[PDB]
Amino acid sequence: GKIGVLAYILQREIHEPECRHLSRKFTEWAYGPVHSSLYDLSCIDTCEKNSVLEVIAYSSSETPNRHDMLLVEPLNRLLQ
Amino acid sequence: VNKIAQESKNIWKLQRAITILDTEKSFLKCMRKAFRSGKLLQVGFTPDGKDDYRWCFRVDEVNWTTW
Amino acid sequence: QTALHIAIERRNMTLVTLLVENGADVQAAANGDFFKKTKGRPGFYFGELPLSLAACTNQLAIVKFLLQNSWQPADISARDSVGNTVLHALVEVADNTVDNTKFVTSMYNEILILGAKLHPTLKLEEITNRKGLTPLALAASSGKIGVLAYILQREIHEPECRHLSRKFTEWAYGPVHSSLYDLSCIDTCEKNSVLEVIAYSSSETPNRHDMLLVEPLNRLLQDKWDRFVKRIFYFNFFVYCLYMIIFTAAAYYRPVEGLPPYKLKNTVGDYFRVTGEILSVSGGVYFFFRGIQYFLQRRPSLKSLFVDSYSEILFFVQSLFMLVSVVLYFSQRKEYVASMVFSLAMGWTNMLYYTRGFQQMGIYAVMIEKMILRDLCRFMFVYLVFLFGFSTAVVTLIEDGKYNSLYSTCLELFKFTIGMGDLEFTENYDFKAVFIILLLAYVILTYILLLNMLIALMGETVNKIAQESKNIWKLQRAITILDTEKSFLKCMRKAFRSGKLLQVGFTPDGKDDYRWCFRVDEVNWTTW
Amino acid sequence: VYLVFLFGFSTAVVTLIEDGKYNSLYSTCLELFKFTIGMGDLEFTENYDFKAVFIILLLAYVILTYILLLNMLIALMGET
Amino acid sequence: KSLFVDSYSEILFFVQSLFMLVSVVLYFSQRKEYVASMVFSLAMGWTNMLYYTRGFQQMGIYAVMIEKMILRDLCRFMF
Ligand SMILES: C=C(C)[C@]12C[C@@H](C)[C@@]34O[C@](Cc5ccccc5)(O[C@@H]1[C@@H]3C=C(COC(=O)Cc1ccc(O)c(OC)c1)C[C@]1(O)C(=O)C(C)=C[C@@H]41)O2
Ligand SMILES: C=C(C)[C@]12C[C@@H](C)[C@@]34O[C@](Cc5ccccc5)(O[C@@H]1[C@@H]3C=C(COC(=O)Cc1ccc(O)c(OC)c1)C[C@]1(O)C(=O)C(C)=C[C@@H]41)O2
Repeated sequence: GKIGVLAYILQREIHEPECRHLSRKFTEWAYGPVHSSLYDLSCIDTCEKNSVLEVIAYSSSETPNRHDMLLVEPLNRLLQ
Repeated sequence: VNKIAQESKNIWKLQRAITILDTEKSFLKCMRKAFRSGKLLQVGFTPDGKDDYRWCFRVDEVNWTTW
Repeated sequence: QTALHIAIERRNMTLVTLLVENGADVQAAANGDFFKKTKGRPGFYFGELPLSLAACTNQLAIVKFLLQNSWQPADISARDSVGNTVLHALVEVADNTVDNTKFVTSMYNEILILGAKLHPTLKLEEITNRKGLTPLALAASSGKIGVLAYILQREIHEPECRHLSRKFTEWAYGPVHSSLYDLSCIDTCEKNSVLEVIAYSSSETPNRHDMLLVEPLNRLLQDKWDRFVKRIFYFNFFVYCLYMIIFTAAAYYRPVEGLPPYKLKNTVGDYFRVTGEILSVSGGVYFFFRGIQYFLQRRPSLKSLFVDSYSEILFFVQSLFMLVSVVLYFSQRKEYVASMVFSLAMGWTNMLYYTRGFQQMGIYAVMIEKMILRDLCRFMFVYLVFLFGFSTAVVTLIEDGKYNSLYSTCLELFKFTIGMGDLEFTENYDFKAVFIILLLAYVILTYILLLNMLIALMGETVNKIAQESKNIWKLQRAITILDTEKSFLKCMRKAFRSGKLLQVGFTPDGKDDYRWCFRVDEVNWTTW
Repeated sequence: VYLVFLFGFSTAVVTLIEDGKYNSLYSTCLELFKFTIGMGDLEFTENYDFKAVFIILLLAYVILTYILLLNMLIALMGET
Repeated sequence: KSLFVDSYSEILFFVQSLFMLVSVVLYFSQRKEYVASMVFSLAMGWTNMLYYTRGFQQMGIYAVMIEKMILRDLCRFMF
């Protein structure tokens, strides 16, 4: 339920040489207030065992931000 | 109810997510289309000379703040 | 999209200068789907033109350069694919926040000043888009309360731009001062008066409740009310009360012989009865055609039909029940009674329509409308699920009794809700323990849990909609005013108030401007 | 507001009733008022034709007054 | 402990099915008490319809409140 760390990781963008591959969010274009990103979605949608969606959905209900963690941009858009 | 209205507001989304995962796990038809977003080349330049395909998902967003 | 759009949106003054110098087209329209409203897809609408692009982005220097450069001046009056000019675009980009309103109104004013200085004969604010909306009408329809509030009381203190003002200060003592508001296209105009645009809003408009608090509109509506409309409204209410009394009396003394229509007897009471029936049917026809007129004029979209125009639906349905009753009456079917009573019931409850427009009692009817549409419907779905589930269980358990049917057992379980549940209404079963356990579970789940949950949820909704109802009062008063003025039944011109006064008499040219100003004295005890 | 609802539905019901014991504004108004105090009979007469109309009117009156209006009164009184 | 504060709807659907199967067993065991089981399943079968109201922003709140109230507040009040 570490919503802050999760929101950081899922939206991480690193603007420097030799570390762009570490990013998970990539900005293609941005005109006004509107901009189009690409999110990695490795281990969010599907993976071997612990997809993020599967981990959140099957949380034990003691997890603090289980309700709010799905508001993080890539997950909310992916689920919709 | 005055204290749990806020929680229920998002429990909506949570239950929708649970429904989605169960539907994808059952699926009853050997369907692969449930895996969305397409296999795109993101950078093409790892630390070595290989190119990376990472199944990226496009999200356009509009924010009227932080000008 | 062209290089000029990129330079402007990148905020590159130098590149914009170079591109204009090199023959860039300042009228090039970026008319891709990305640059349109297109609510189902991402995008950014800005009016499609470099000038509107600069204006919407709060780049005043580029606006001035594009308007008055040496190489290619921009057409201040040019219109995009929607017909929108720069000012329409500026109205579009507003979002009613403090800084957004600040810069948008500043840019709007600066564009008006520049338009006057470059084209004194040009009236930007009269230009309409493809929907027929001026920037004022667009701001009114879209609920941009900040822009509307700016425009309606705009006062410009400089030579050769006083004619652009809409508010003029005649004299000022201390906290008190007397102004004149322009009232062009507020009170009346060709199509889109501001009052008509606000009143007939689609109920998704954000500030439709609050926009009528803006000083000139609030004062104008109160003046219209007191001078003209209050008496007509009370007369209409009185006539409706008489109509419902006549309808009630005529229905109450209906004859009880079979097979209508009933032969008229040569006696006084029957002449009064048939007279009342004729008046009742007449009122039904009147409301039927009034409802059709409403629907044709407004054309609600089958979702606005109930969340708005609710009272018009109820009046129309009343008239439909009346007319169906008439048809059955002359078709020699007693079932006309079945129709008539429904109309009669509706006819009385529609009296609550007239309580809206009173700041204390109208809130009650507004709450009834909102509750019935949303919260009662959701509650009744859940309740009916419980009721039907347990009724089916109990009637399955009962074997060959008096009840032994979905109707009887559903009614008997419903009686628990109204505090009349028998709890031993039958013994025609085996397993008394099962029967009583089912009944106790149903009682606890509905009577104790669900009803108190309903009380709590209704408390929350009432706490949340009292604030909105406080202004919905004034909104309904405005709607009443506009309908009364449109009907008017007497060819009266006095409804057009405020008198034809001279503001300046000195436009950019030698003509004089009479603009139907409205005097408003205001008192402010703050900002000393 | 309550008396508007009560009178409207009382007039409807007494119009529907034909030549009964009740068949009068006073008796039917009193009988419908009994629903407010948790004593509504709900089958207080059969002297009509169209039982469906009668029961639909009574159920609509009950839902509008007993369930909606009284709880709305509770909410408004809480606010006051 | 998670069995009721979470997975509540799964418990209710499972209990419905248990009542159904007990009814079948009693039915073929030549006991009329199968009726006693069946009606409970029938009642549960209808109220479990509320499971499908969750996942709708407006309707689902009602069922969520029912779940939480039954588990906590109604139990304390009823004691
Ligand atoms: C949703 C609308 C179309 C509605 C129209 C009719 C059939 C109505 O049943 C309802 C359905 C209903 C029935 C029973 C309980 C709740 C809801 O509610 C209203 C509608 C419900 C009402 C509620 O009372 C009011 O709305 C009065 C009123 C309030 C605010 C207004 O602005 C207003 O303007 C006309 C009228 C009373 C009835 O019209 C009535 O008297 C009878 C016989 C049935 C009621 O349908
Ligand atoms: C605690 C659980 C295991 C529970 C299971 C059964 C026995 C139940 O009795 C209860 C005990 C009870 C009985 C009577 C009043 C309150 C509580 O409540 C629920 C449970 C209580 C319910 C309440 O209705 C609901 O929970 C519907 C529902 C709401 C939210 C959901 O996510 C849901 O998913 C299935 C279902 C209805 C019954 O299942 C029902 O229809 C009968 C015959 C008894 C009710 O036990």
